[PDB]
Amino acid sequence: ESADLRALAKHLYDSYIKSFPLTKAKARAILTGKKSPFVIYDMNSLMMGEDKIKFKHIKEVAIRIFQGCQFRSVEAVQEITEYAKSIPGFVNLDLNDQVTLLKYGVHEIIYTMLASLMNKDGVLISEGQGFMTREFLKSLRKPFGDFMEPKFEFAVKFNALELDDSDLAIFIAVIILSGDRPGLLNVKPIEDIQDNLLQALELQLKLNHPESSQLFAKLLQKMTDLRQIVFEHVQLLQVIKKTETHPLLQEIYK
Amino acid sequence: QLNPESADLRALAKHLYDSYIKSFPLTKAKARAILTGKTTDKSPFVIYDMNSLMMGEDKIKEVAIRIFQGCQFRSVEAVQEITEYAKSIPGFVNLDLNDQVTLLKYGVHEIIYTMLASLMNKDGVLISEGQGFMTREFLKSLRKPFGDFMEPKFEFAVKFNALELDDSDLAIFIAVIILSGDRPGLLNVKPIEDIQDNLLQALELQLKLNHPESSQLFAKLLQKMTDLRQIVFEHVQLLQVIKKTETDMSLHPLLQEIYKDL
Ligand SMILES: Cc1c(C)n(Cc2ccc(-c3ccccc3C(=O)O)cc2)c2ccc(C(=O)N[C@H](C)c3ccc([N+](=O)[O-])cc3)cc12
Ligand SMILES: Cc1c(C)n(Cc2ccc(-c3ccccc3C(=O)O)cc2)c2ccc(C(=O)N[C@H](C)c3ccc([N+](=O)[O-])cc3)cc12
Repeated sequence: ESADLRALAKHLYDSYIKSFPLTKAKARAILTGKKSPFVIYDMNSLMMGEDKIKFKHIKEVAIRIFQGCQFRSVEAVQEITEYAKSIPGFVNLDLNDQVTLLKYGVHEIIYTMLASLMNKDGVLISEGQGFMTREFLKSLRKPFGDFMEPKFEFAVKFNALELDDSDLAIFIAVIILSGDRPGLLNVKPIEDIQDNLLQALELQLKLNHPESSQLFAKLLQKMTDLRQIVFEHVQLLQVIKKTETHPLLQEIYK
Repeated sequence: QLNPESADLRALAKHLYDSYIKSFPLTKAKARAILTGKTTDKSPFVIYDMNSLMMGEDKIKEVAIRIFQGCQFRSVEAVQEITEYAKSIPGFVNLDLNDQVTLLKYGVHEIIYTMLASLMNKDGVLISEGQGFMTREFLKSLRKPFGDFMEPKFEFAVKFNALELDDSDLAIFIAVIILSGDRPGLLNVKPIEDIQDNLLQALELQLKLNHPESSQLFAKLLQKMTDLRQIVFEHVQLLQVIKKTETDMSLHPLLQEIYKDL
């Protein structure tokens, strides 16, 4: 059984590597020092990064940034979908259930992985070629300035766990196979798979972090912070439905 | 398997179970004995309508307002019980006082809904220390916004009760809930976290011994936290509606104090 647990952990790791270009190890290497990324700390550096970078979706700053985040989210959704398909048992599930699990899981996964790109002072952007400051994002006009902040608070807590990519792969898989998403038709094989994934995660944390007491529990506890962050994000998405500022574009985004 | 550290963990579990029994008059064992017709305990009077509500007000020790007040009183008593219990958790009273206060303030609701599940089935809830049973439909028939108070608690309780926890499991789980290091405004997170870590080891051991053929119960239980916090938030929003719709109704200052800054 342990054999299958480690084989699973490895499979998931390889698949995570193939699906997500910018890994946590890479991101960390960039954030600490190892070809320094362009830094966006204010208006002028933003404009410079627009001209010198590849972020023009051919007019107010906060709205442009928000839309960028949108575009990148749609890409992430495709990457996560591809990863989900590699989870043993996943494609064998009822197709409606696959859709439901992805639809409810992508936000939680996006914030999880976003933590890998973040420190307390900012977030790697543009494939890791840039770094936008926390203070700059906070300085954005309301309510756009309040979007990223809760996520920095989450990431600071989450990053304290010092998980690596091989831990994260399994964790993300556990997140996808959540039996309590609304509207599931057949919960049983979902919870069966998830229980296998949770055993794999347990073994992984125990081997990879022998000195981290109850890391498994703390990680599981982080799911509360994730769901909360997702709820809050939704809550201020509703507020943006004020702000009177591409119908095909309006179609591409959920 | 038997060894020194795990012996310590079992000792902690026994301690907590013992304090739990001492602190909470109405256990899940007694609740279940009452709900399932066990001869250890007497049968409850059932309130399912206004008529039986009026018969019950006699046979038992505006309508929605009166029910809500009884619920208030009971909640106060529960805060007292949980506080008493919290003091027995090793290390809790040694923490910074303000942090003890914060921990209680945020833990009390999550615990109340957790234990409330013990008194529930899909059809209703035990009341008046188990002498009564108020049906789910009757509570749902109450005038808005009072008719929507209890439904979420029921849904949560059917889910949570699916875990089949007994009192000895709950004692540790409740201890784990109290000692959450992510409560807002904590001065000293670390010692809280060390205690919770010990409590989590204890919970893990307890579930694996008490539910051997129950795969990943520890994980499922920990995941119930999401359900708890959602319930608490919905309830708080509903109370916000209440305060504005019924300015003639008095909320208890202890409860108001728990609600301030949430
Ligand atoms: C995947 C992802 C990355 C890499 N960043 C950092 C980022 C990404 C792009 C830029 C950027 C800005 C300007 C110019 C270029 C770039 C650039 O990096 O390319 C900066 C930081 C994110 C920030 C927020 C979210 C988020 O909250 N998503 C949820 C699901 C959501 C989001 C939105 C909605 N919604 O509105 O409906 C729902 C759910 C997601 C991401
Ligand atoms: C501790 C507790 C118990 C045992 N029950 C079941 C119950 C308790 C008492 C009765 C009862 C009803 C009528 C007559 C006698 C009894 C009886 O059992 O004694 C029935 C079931 C509860 C139900 C709801 C809440 C709750 O959400 N409280 C918050 C703080 C709140 C609660 C209320 C309000 N509010 O509306 O003012 C705000 C916030 C708390 C409890």
